[PDB]
Amino acid sequence: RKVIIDDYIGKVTNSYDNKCLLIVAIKSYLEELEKSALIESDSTVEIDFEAQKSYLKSKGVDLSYMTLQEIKEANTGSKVFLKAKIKVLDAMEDIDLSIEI
Amino acid sequence: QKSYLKSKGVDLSYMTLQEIKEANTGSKVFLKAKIKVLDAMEDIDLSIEI
Amino acid sequence: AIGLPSINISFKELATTVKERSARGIIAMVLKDAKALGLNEIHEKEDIPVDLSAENKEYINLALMGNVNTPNKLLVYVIEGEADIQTALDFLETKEFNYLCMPKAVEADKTAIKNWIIKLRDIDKVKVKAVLGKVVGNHEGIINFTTEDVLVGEKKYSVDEFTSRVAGLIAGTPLSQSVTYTKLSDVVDIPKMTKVDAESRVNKGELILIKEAGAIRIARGVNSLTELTAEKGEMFQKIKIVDTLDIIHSDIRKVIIDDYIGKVTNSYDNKCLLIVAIKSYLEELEKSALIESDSTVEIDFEAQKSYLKSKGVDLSYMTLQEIKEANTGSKVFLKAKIKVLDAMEDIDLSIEI
Amino acid sequence: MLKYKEILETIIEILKKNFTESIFIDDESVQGSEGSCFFVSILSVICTPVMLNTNNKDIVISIKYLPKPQSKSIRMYEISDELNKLFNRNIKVTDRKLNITKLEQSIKKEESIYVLNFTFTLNYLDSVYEEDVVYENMKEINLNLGE
Amino acid sequence: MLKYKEILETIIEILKKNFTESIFIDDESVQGSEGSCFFVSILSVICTPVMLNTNNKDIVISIKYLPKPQSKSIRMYEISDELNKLFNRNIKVTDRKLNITKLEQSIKKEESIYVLNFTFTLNYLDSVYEEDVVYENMKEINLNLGE
Amino acid sequence: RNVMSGTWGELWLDGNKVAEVKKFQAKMEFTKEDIIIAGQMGTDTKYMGYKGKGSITLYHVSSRMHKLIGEKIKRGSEPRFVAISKLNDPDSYGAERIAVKNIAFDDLTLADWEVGVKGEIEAPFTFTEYDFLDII
Amino acid sequence: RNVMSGTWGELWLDGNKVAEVKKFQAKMEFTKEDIIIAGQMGTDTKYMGYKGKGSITLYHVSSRMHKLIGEKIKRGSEPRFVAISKLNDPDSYGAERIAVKNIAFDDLTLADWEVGVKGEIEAPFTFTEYDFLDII
Amino acid sequence: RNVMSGTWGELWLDGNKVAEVKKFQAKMEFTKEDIIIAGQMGTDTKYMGYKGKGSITLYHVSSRMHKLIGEKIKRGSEPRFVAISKLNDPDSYGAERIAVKNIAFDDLTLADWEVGVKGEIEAPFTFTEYDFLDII
Amino acid sequence: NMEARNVMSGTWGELWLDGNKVAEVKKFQAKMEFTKEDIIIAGQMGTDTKYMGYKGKGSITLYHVSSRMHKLIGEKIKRGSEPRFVAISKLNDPDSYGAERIAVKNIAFDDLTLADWEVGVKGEIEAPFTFTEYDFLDII
Repeated sequence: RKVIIDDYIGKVTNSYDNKCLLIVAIKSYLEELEKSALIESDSTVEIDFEAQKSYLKSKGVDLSYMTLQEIKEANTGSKVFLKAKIKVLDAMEDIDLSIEI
Repeated sequence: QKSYLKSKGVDLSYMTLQEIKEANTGSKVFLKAKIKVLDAMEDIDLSIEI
Repeated sequence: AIGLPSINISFKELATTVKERSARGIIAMVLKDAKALGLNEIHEKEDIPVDLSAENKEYINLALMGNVNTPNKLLVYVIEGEADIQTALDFLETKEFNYLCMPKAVEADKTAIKNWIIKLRDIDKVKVKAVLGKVVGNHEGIINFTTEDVLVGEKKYSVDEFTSRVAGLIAGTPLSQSVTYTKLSDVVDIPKMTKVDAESRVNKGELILIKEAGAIRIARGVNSLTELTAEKGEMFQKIKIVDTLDIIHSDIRKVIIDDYIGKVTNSYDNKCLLIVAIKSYLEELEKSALIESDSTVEIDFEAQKSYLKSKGVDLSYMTLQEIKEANTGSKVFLKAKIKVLDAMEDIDLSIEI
Repeated sequence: MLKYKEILETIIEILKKNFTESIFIDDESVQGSEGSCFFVSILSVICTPVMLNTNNKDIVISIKYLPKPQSKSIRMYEISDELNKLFNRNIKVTDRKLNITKLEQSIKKEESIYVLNFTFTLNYLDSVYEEDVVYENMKEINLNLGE
Repeated sequence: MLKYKEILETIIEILKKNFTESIFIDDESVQGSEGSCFFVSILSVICTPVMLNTNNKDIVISIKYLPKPQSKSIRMYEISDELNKLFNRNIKVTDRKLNITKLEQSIKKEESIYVLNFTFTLNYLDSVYEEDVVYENMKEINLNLGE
Repeated sequence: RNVMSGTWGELWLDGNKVAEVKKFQAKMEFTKEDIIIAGQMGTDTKYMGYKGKGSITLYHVSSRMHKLIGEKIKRGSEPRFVAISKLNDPDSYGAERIAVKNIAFDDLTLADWEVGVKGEIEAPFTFTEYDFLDII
Repeated sequence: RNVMSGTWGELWLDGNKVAEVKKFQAKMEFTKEDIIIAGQMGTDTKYMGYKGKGSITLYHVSSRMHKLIGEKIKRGSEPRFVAISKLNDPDSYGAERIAVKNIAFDDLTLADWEVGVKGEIEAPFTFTEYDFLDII
Repeated sequence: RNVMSGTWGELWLDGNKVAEVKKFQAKMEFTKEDIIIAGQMGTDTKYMGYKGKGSITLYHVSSRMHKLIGEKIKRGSEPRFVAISKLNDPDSYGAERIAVKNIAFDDLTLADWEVGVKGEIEAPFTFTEYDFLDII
Repeated sequence: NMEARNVMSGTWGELWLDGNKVAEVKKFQAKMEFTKEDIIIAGQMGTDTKYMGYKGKGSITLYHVSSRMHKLIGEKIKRGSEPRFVAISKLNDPDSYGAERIAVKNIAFDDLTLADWEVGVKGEIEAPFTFTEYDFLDII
């Protein structure tokens, strides 16, 4: 929240390239957090296609003609939608050990 | 252009679209442009799955 | 409209990604006693209301254990000792359930229970099953079971109270396998009865308990549907097949009532889309090997022909394709043919020296 | 669709504007007329299906000039050269310009007189659009499992 | 099979529903009629064997309009444009929809009058199925060994 | 029962109905290899795979084919399409539908015309796999 | 005695009568190798084997050819068929029957149609061995 | 709505209107390479590029084609041209314009004539890139 | 997973030699050959090998648009001072997963082609080289 408010709000236009740059910055921050062993580096950040489709259908345009890849690149006005998945690590608390005599 | 031609009394109740687009307007020329203006990012939504 | 700029971050658990559709395992039981009036759903064994009587507690205990897995959901209705037969049933109608057992199994209750089961299963298109001791009605919904003077746990149990344990045994078993020829260890002793008697009873009457080899086990556990019709066929007599069919029917009813009623106009294209959706659902059911893979669904020609005949179209001569795409109107008629896999029960093997 | 009467009336209107002589469609008028008169009719129509909904149509249109005084033969060539200008490329009916693929004329001897026959062919695509019916909403949709 | 009378009666029924003028099949009626009347007949039928059991049949059907007052020539074009709608793609007889491959019409001079001739072609496959005879069961079956 | 005519042919390309269409064709060629077995004069063959081919012919009513691929081809990204063909003859017994998937076009026709001739455009293509619907 | 006409042709494929059929053809090509013998201008040839070829043409009444091989081909298992052709002309002296065995098809036609043209389907094939019945 | 006829064809070559013209044609062939993937019977293809081809046919009214390239070819310098084709049918919905750029001609016809036959000249060519104007 | 479009195409390759872009490039190739010695161990039939070093080889092919190759080394070869160069190759196919960029360092050329022309034949130049060091950048 602090990074977004300080840098990316109101200073740059809303375009596909700017969305890609914001995604790259968020991914870089997650990579930075990874080295502290808090979370895993497999986390990915990508455009939320469902939210964009909902926004366009709320506008009312007909998206049948445009290709599926084109819909992601379509203009979204002021709004920006993102989707990410992460995994949170924890300390070992329960241990099971079996030995065969 | 359709409104202007209607004002002139052409009476284009039936007329081809291409002929209207190339009709004899006269002194004036009418144009229409559709453009999209980029807006600075103001609202951002992000969802994370644990 | 325009509001203050805002940034929101959301964290949520991974989706379970299971549709779950209609409930698969759920039991209903009615018993008459003074205390604890009304429904008391039992989540697990540890919490049992103390106001229940000792005999009712033993009936709960009989209904508790499942054949392979513990029951998913147990719904218990408490009816007064003198209370009318009818009211409990009507109240249960609101709730959804899969199996019903009445441990008293009084001869008065059997007729009303049978008639009510038939009325839901035919008139209201609600697939439910009830287990009773000496009922002779051979409808596919009715399950009938008979075994005399069973002694379990150094105490004697009657047939009627043991029907509760039988119903719990049936409900515990998963859909993939069948209750046919399974071993239950709680029943220490059974009345002696020969193999020929068991065959004579099973071929016509109710499913019964037999003893063979190491342990006492179920003997060809099947619903009793002795009458035969061309439409129902022989496969309807087996309990697993009809249970799977009922699950499919209830689930497809839920899926239909969710989206494809009143929302969109009915046309031949809409009917094709509906058929495609049902086909995808059947393929997903096949993926778990509940049914056969190559099931097909198509428009019911006979039902539509009857409906058009009722409307006075007078299609003495008419093209088949035109009938299949005719103007039905408000209703849509469909017919599906599927094959239900049955657990192996009889094996033949020959060896040459 | 595009009715034939509209095309015929358009051609009659053009010929009425350009030429002073009367124009007739039926045979009794051309027999009864005391002077030279035109004759206009549709000769042949061939329809061929080229699409699920559209048809390809060819129309052949015949224009005849019958000089009754019969001493005005040079007027026939005058009328031919005048006619050639009006039907150069296409004609406009119900605002649908129909291409004129070919122009053919010939002077032959009919009965005891010489007449001028002028023909041209039109080509265009015309289609039928069937009515759309409104369907009820679907409710109480039941299925039976015969097997 | 598919009798020709059924097709002819279906066409007569359609024309009777749509048009008020009488429809005749024989020549004496069209000569005796005092007003304009239709004439309907089957022109030609060509049968070609394409299978062991089926045949390919082409039927050409002719419809004529004969205006007797002869001052109603515009009514001819009206009737032509009305006719064009009824026979767009196929006609339905004994519930077997027969494709219409082509539509052709022409206006020619016959005798001292002008008449309208309207034709179309139907195409369908028709087959004959021979009777099946029941055979006795076989008994006392003997063989001789000449060599 | 009659042989189904080609007049009643409908084609959907990428979910959009292709109103103007003249011919459609999809075909499947198997690749066979000659194998000679000792002691047998007959020469048997082994099946090794298949390749898909087909073509579409349509009138030049609009610049439909340009919008799909013209811009993408120059950039170097190849688009893949899905087509459905339905053939429903009222005389015939029933109607069949074919889903031809992963279609790649062989050529693009920018412009072609001749004096006195109606515009006609044809485009060959290749496909990998198919799915079958509404058997007859 | 008259030359037997092709109208009276019947074909059974895998025990099912093929009611719709236009042409049938089976043929046998021998493989010959040129050998030059010293002292002889004539060039004699040696017989090395044979290969079988043929084709069937039928009207597109039903999707008969799909059900046989369409699903199996994609899975990678090739099916082999047996065909019987009987030609019985009432004018001719007699009737002959041919049993062509181990048939493998070269192609599969998913869909083909054109406006104003009845559907027609043809399918080449190859075979290894044959058996002969009811000689003339 | 009607199919656009080829009669209403206009062609501008290097900014000069070509009054005499019979046919125009521009086309694009894609180069595909067969690729076999393990475990899949279907044979998929990869797009590797395209090549442009076309031809022009016109009556031999003047020695137009000589003045452009005849002197330059012998000297060894190859000229490249730009052509624009516009097809505007009054019956059709609209008019489309194509800008074909970097045109190189394949041949030059110095003289060709036959007794009783009007002179006719045709010239194939190849092009690299195109730009599109006035979509339909 | 695998799809035919993902296979990279050589049309999209590009090359920088000594920091300058070479537009008229046809093909680029770099390889590393490992030196191994046969070693036989007592009691084992299978012959094993020991890895001892590597040697790098490659070649560049390009159209004869300009006399680029002369200006680099022509005089220095006569003078007796051997130059060394650094080359960067980037392959970027839009259908592929991503671009890859490998830098090859310490390049020494094998030969110089002063003139190679034949009538009716377009000019081409090919130069093989040997390298010693390399680094990885933006590999998939």
